[PDB]
Parts: sequence; structure tokens; C-alpha cells
Amino acid sequence: ASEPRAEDGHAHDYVNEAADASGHPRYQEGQLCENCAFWGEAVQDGWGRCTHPDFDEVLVKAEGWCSVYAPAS
Ligand code: SF4
Repeated sequence: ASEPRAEDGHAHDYVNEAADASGHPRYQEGQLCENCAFWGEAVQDGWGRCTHPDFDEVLVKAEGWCSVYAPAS
């Protein structure tokens, strides 16, 4: 459905703003959920799904990021 907007730190070091993860060793800039290889699709107001069972439970922000991120290039 319109699953609840994901918590900062829901799982896998996720942040609602990619930029927050500047502190995270695995982070590189430009990487947003919307450009994640595991991106599902955008659902609503800068929120969309993420194709991981350990994620899709909650609606991830398009500008979010997590450590399971893999680039789509
Ligand atoms: S794997 Fe992570 S970075 Fe990628 S869309 Fe899902 S929550 Fe976002």
C-alpha cells in the first residue's frame, strides 16, 4: 500500500537524506535510492519502493540511501 515512510536507521544504515550518510564509509555522493539498482518505483511525494524484503516493508525516500545500495551503472 502507501507503506509508512522509512525511519532514519530503519535497517542497513538507511538515511532519509542521502547526504546524511556522508559519515558512512560505504557512502559516495550522488547515490540516491532513486538511482539505486534495487530501486522499485516512485510511489508518491519523493517516496518509492525498494526491491529488498528487508526494506520494502517501509516506503523509502527517493532521496534516501542505504548500505545495501548498488549503482545502476
Ligand atoms: S537498496 Fe537502499 S539505497 Fe537502494 S533503493 Fe533500497 S533503500 Fe534505497
